[PDB]
Amino acid sequence: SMQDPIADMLTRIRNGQAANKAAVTMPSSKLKVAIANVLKEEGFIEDFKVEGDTKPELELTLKYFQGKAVVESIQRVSRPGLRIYKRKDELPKVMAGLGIAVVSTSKGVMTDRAARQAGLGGEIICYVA
Amino acid sequence: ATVNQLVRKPRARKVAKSNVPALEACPQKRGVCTRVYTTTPKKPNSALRKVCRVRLTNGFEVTSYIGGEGHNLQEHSVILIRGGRVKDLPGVRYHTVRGALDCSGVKDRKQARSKYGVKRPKA
Amino acid sequence: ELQEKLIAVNRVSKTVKGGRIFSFTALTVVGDGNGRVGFGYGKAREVPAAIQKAMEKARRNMINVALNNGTLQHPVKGVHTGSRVFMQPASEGTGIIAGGAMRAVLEVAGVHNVLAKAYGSTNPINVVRATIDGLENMNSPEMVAAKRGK
Amino acid sequence: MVTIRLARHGAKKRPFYQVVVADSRNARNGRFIERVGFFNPIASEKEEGTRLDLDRIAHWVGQGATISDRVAALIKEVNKAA
Amino acid sequence: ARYLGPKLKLSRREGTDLFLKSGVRAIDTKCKIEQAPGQHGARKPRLSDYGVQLREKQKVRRIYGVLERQFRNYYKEAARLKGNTGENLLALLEGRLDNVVYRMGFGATRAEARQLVSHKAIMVNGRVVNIASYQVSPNDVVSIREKAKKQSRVKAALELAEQREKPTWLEVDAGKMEGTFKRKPERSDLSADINEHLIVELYSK
Amino acid sequence: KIRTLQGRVVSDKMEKSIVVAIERFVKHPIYGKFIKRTTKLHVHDENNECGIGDVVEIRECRPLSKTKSWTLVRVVEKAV
RNA sequence: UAGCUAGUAGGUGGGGUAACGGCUCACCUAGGCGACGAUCCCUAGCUGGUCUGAGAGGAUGACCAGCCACACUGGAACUGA
RNA sequence: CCCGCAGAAGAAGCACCGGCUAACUCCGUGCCAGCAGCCGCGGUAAUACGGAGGGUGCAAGCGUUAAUCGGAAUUACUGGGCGUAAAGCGCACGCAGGCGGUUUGUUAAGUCAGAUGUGAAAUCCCCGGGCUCAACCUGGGAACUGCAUCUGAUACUGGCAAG
Repeated sequence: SMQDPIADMLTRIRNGQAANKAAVTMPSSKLKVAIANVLKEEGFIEDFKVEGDTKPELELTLKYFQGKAVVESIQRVSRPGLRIYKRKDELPKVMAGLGIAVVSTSKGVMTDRAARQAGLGGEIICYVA
Repeated sequence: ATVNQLVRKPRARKVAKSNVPALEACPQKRGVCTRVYTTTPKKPNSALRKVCRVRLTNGFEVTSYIGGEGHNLQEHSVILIRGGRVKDLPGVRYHTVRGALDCSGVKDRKQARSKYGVKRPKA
Repeated sequence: ELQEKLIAVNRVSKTVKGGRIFSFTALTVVGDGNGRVGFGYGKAREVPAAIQKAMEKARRNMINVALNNGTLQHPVKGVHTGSRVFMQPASEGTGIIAGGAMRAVLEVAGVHNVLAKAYGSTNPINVVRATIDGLENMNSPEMVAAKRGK
Repeated sequence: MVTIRLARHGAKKRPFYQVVVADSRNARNGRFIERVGFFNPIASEKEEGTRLDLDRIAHWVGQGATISDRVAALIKEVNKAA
Repeated sequence: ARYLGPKLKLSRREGTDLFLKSGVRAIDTKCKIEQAPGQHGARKPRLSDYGVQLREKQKVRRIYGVLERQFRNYYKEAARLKGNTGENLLALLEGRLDNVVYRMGFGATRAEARQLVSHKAIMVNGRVVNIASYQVSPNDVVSIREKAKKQSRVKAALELAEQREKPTWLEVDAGKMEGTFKRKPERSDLSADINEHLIVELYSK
Repeated sequence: KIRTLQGRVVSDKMEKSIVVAIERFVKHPIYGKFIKRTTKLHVHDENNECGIGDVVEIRECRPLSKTKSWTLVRVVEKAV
């Protein structure tokens, strides 16, 4: 948003999930698209799609097992005000491995399992669960 | 509570003062026992409590409780005091040690003897 | 089989037109040691009737816990009316390291390896609600895999 | 001056010695440069009364480190046992 | 310091039988079991959450005859070992030389076993050990010294020992009176009703 | 080439010497925030080749005076 | 405790030192430090460690080891590696 | 250290027992004497005070005092709050400071990775070894979660450039 557009996107996701909304939209960034890739390849959302050229818009599609949203929590971790960086041996297990941490590694934005595999840490973007 | 607010002036951990100041972290102190009297406690309890006004070797003048069932202290005797207040009138937080110096173990005491300075009866 | 155990009982009163009359409330937890627990809260003019009314309240309102092996799936948080509890799984041979109503709920529910603490007000009615709430929101790998992946 | 001497450790009446390379002005078992083995005097069938690791002693003697008499006796013993 | 008081009154507070008065007379015919041991014995013994943890810890101590300082140290070591702390603790208690001499028959009660151990009349691997808390390991050889193989009490203790169940984890010979600690007994073959989790809860706070 | 701290001039009024502040971005020990810390540092330039705001490399040398043990290496940004 | 500082900050020469150096001196320049806490006041030997704590932390710095500083108080040197 | 010598022979205490807190009865006393960490107890019983008998706990110790951390999420980094419980400045504007939409490029400061050097020994921890066992001693290891340097990465933050 005004200062933290990535907590904006997570706030939109969890607000739209608690509102039982089918799809949320927000102004796109390339890192918004990166985290969206991580989520939709982890099965936390259905899909996304960025439309627009001068004003792209990221179209996340939320996902409900029945009447309950797939995401319970999604919390911003590193924010402007605390940046969080972890070495690969101290990357966080989110809900005992049942939920992901999306980290920003120097080989891109990946999940936490992927990062501790590839032996490189980085900036902890959020906890999804 | 903001991280800048805490970086700029960190959290001050409150310091709690001792409620036995005159000891000064010594477990006991020696006092001079200027006067003995029998003061009256708070409104719920009705009794006269044996108390002495004692001047410690460190300059503190302070009020001590002569506990136990009996008494021998006088107007100059040299005694030893230890912490612990009594629900008596405000200002009593020291507790004379019976049997330690000029104080004596209470008489014909046979339970909790070590707390009154009375030695084991030969039986 | 259902394990039973009383948590607490006190002696609430009520000022009547003349003097003041009395009652009793009892808080009980019921479970089977296989991940089902429920609590109950009965009031009566006398303690035994309060305890029984509590026990029937508790034998309905049974939930399902998705235990792992005598411990928890993952660390879990619970709140209810200013009563925050934290449970996490432990290793085998670690007991129920838990407090008051925490211990009783974790016991009758079939947990043996927990590491628990309660933070806010430790009023038993609220800590037991907080604990039951935390337990019922716990996810096991089966349903999390079902709801998102494989 | 650098001497290879014994630093007395262990317990009372059960001496254990560290063979230590040290500046000779330090206290016996005070500041040292290097540990080069140990000596256990009260070990009779008890195994390994002396380990020296003599390459480092050789290195330090080649630099003008003197030996104490007890360490020298210990070196003879280790060499003979070999 | 041991405990030198009346043996049965210690068992009656614990309720269950403790094997610390052993022989022919088969207690409850010895003396009045199952009343807690005092003027209010008949009074109801219903007791709190901390009272049952305390009661069993007390019972385990009274069986082996270990005081609270050593028992606390046993718990510390058991809780430091790898594995569950309760069976760690029972195994430490059962590897005690006091106990092993008792369980090998020679030695009537664990206090007579301790009387033997203390009195320079047991050899572990061919040399005299007189520490009761000495730990026996798998494959020691506990044996009565020759000077004490003619003792009548050890011979008498042997007979009233096969009526007692013989532990699997250790193997003993009565002719040449001598035994062998084979393995650390498992929780299962420790034939008892010890609920070690209340003990580990007792010291866990 | 030994360490070559890389900083920015802040005063050029001592003759033959400048003062050079170095910014480091360190993590706060307890709060975990990344803060900015400054290190002002009297440096020696023989030729008065530096002006305020310039961005300069320095290296460490023998002590040239009281509180002057760094010497100028280069000017990387002759900012005016 | 909000300003502090005239070998004060720098520079050239002398000198001095085992050695670099305002270390010292003569001249020159007029700086330097400070709100990222100067200055001033108060307290305090420092560390490995210790205790406590699930931890993060708190509290400590007895013994042992390492470093500092002191030797009635204040000055000063000599001798000497 | 081993051996012999008699002989149970030379060798138990201290706290507590209303609730918290394991363990209760009788006498005495009568808001006195006293107790007390808190709640509180004592005006004819009073399982709470003194004695007893009994019991509980610990044991060559046991209690008390002091003191530190804990419990205390009761300064909350992890890990708290500010409508009314304590707490939004009376209100703005605003410098420092903190934070900063989007896309390229670059750099490589943060960050991450690898390496290397260092992180004394002792201590702590693991596996052993010696003391009859233990404490204690000791071997090897791990750890020292740090600091620096070099090589690399470039998502993100910073820089620089261009939008």
